[PDB]
Amino acid sequence: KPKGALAVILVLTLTILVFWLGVYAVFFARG
Amino acid sequence: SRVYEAYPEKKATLYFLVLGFLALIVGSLFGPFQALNYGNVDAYPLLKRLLPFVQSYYQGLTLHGVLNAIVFTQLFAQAIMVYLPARELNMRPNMGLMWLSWWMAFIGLVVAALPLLANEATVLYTFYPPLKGHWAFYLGASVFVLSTWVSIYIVLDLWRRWKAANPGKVTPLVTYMAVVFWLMWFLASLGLVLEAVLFLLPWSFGLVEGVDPLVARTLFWWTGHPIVYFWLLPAYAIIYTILPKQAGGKLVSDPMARLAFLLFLLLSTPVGFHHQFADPGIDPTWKMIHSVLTLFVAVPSLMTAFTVAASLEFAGRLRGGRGLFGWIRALPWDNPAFVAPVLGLLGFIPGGAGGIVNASFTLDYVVHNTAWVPGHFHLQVASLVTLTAMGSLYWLLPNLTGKPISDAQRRLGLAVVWLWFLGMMIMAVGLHWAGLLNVPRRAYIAQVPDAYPHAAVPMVFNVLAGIVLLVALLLFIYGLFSVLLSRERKPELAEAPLPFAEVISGPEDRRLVLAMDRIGFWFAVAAILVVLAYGPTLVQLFGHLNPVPGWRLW
Amino acid sequence: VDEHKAHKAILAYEKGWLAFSLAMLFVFIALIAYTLATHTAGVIPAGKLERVDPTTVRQEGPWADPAQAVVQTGPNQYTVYVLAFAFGYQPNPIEVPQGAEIVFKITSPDVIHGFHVEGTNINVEVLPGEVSTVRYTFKRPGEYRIICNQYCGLGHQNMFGTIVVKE
Ligand code: HAS
Ligand code: HEM
Ligand SMILES: CCCCCCCC/C=C\CCCCCCCC(=O)OC[C@H](O)CO
Ligand code: CUA
Ligand SMILES: [Cu+2]
Repeated sequence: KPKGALAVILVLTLTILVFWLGVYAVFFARG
Repeated sequence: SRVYEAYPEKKATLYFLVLGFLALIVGSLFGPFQALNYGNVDAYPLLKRLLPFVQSYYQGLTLHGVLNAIVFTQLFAQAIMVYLPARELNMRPNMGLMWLSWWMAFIGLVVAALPLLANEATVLYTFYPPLKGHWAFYLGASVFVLSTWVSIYIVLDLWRRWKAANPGKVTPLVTYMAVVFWLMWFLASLGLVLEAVLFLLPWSFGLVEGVDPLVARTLFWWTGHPIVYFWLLPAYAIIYTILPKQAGGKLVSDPMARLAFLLFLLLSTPVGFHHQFADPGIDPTWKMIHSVLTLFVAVPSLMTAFTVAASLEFAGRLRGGRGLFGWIRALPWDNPAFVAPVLGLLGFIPGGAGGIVNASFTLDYVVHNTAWVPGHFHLQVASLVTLTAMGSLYWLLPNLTGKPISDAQRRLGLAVVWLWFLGMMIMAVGLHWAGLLNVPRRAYIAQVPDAYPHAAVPMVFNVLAGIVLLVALLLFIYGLFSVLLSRERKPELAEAPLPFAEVISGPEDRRLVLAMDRIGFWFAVAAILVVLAYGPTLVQLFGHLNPVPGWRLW
Repeated sequence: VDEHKAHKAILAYEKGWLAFSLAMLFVFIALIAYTLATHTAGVIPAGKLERVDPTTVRQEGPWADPAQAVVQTGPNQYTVYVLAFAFGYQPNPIEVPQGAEIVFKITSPDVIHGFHVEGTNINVEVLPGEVSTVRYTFKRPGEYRIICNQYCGLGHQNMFGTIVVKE
């Protein structure tokens, strides 16, 4: 089972989420 | 040698690559000065002494964007996506068309360059009307880009000849990638060609009095999104079909590689309103539709992340790496051809994350036209695409020249690639963070030193990046000229095969590949999506043209 | 074979990853659709083509007298006619009441400018010959800086304006 590949797509997923939810919050704070 | 008589495509490929790298060097000279500017340090009085033709920050920025993002990227795409499919099929491209394409690119570049250098086209690489450049700029740019239509013909020719000599067989993987790449580029290129031919050329010659800036921008961004996938896909071709062998492994899936490239054919062009979320006169409904389609263009790269990581893990295991992270240590970190694209892929994670924010319609109002955007795109083109190009010098240059890489040149290459990656990562922090503090892009901010006090900490990151990348560029220049001007030659390096990776196959794979090999059908679907995505808005805009006079404000 | 088992195990996980990927993007589309149904969506430019002649906008019409640029158009609504030009904004300052809906109608007599109000989601391109219409309600009184964030020529980095929001 490709544990290593899964670790990479876990790090990608968290990066996308921190970026997207961070700016979603900023959008409401400035709205 | 007798090598260029048997394989004349090697000499033409080299001419593309070297013209590309020379453009990268001259464009990149301005980078560190721009980073020092985003650090509140004005080094332009020093630059003007070195290069007295430089009149302004904005003229340097025009040269930076045009030479790095338009010239170097196109010449690299023309070199890789003609030469690799030629070598996979072991067939000679039409060498008349191949030399013609090079001469077009060379003449267009010289003609565009003259007004840029003389301060007659300080309009930046987007050249948004009604800022009115010299006619030679638009003519040169037009001839430069049209070079690629000859490149499309050359590869459709190679593919046609191959299928004729091999009826019933599926397209080989690299040739498949290049065919869908060049057909996507044909559709993509029409926005800018229509903008140049209908508006910019007649306007700059004095034949029409004005241009409609909203129609001009709409046509520009038809080409302006898919041009960044045009930059990206030659690096993806190398990462899929060559990197796995260099890592000591195999491509884990041919069909998953083909699917990603097919999705780019379908989804790369019909999305350009993600550059126009802040434009008046375009229906929000169409913005929401382009937004949704933009999130779908991310899927092939989400897929690429898994297929490539799985391929590198496989290579790590084969080489005795054990555990969650031992496969990483087992990879050839001593080989600059391996390291460069892998560091590029690491920076592409935050790079892609910023792209998905940018795509999400209302979230774009937070970051639009701030330092965020240059932060995002330096991770994509200035790091992954550029590092993958720099890595190619270690396997591709010997294959074209018979010039070997000494162990010392290898060691220098590792230093260059690490410093380049680290500099881009440091600059990304400074620009993303300055962007969220509302610092604008495209601004000589060092000339208003009191305007952005809240950004003092991110500005330290920009100075540091400025210095690191100045050192990386100087080492890159020393190293490139070392390889080119070295007198030692070994001809049978030039006769060796390219390091194409093997593929793991499955029972599944043949059914999926035949479905994907219906390229006439898939191209038709891609063309209809462009018509549906753009047609209604362009009918509305062309019905209500409001041309306005041109201005020179430099 | 070892390799045959890897192809199978890799594709198995890859199919879950793709399902999770699509699910995530669909959730992002739902969260964007939400923002379009709230007051925060007023910062999206009107999709209407409102054509003007950039050569007469300083001579005739609602942009010709900046001192009469703020107009009550509703019971808690003001319309502001803003000119973005090389290299400034008129009126300067823009004076509006806290808590009212402000309809900004922005045009340029020359080249493309940006209209970015520091501390808000107001971030709109201003094209000559076209009117950019956006809506916003200021919650806090004070001074908000307007930044030109589109390259408009050599004066770009000094092109600033002021909005004053009165209690
Ligand atoms: C090559 C160049 C570029 C690529 C690729 C690119 C990708 C995206 N971009 Fe972008 N971009 C935008 C959205 C996207 C989206 C949704 C993607 C997607 O295609 C991105 C998907 C990518 C991913 C989801 C990342 C996948 C991660 C991978 C593949 C890494 C895996 C790592 C591995 C395998 C390593 C493992 C190894 C070990 C050793 C562990 C938007 C809006 O939607 C704007 C306008 C914003 C504004 O307001 O102006 C924009 C603006 C730009 C501009 C500026 C234009 C200008 O001058 O005004 C440029 C030049 C640019 C370039 C590029 N951009 N972009
Ligand atoms: C030493 C390397 C580099 C450094 C330090 C650097 C730095 C910068 C900075 C700070 C900006 C933003 C300036 C502004 O908005 O006013 C910029 C703009 C840009 N850079 Fe780079 N850069 C480098 C290399 C590259 C490369 C390799 C590419 C593409 C292959 C590239 C493409 C761009 C583009 C397209 C722009 C935007 C131009 C525009 O807004 O009109 N850069 N660069
Ligand atoms: C396997 C489990 C299956 C279950 C799947 C569930 C996933 C749903 C995700 C997101 C919900 C969207 C929430 C929409 C509500 C938005 C509220 C909001 O953001 O409000 C903040 C702001 O203050 C307002 O003005
Ligand atoms: Cu107005 Cu920049
Ligand atoms: Cu785009």
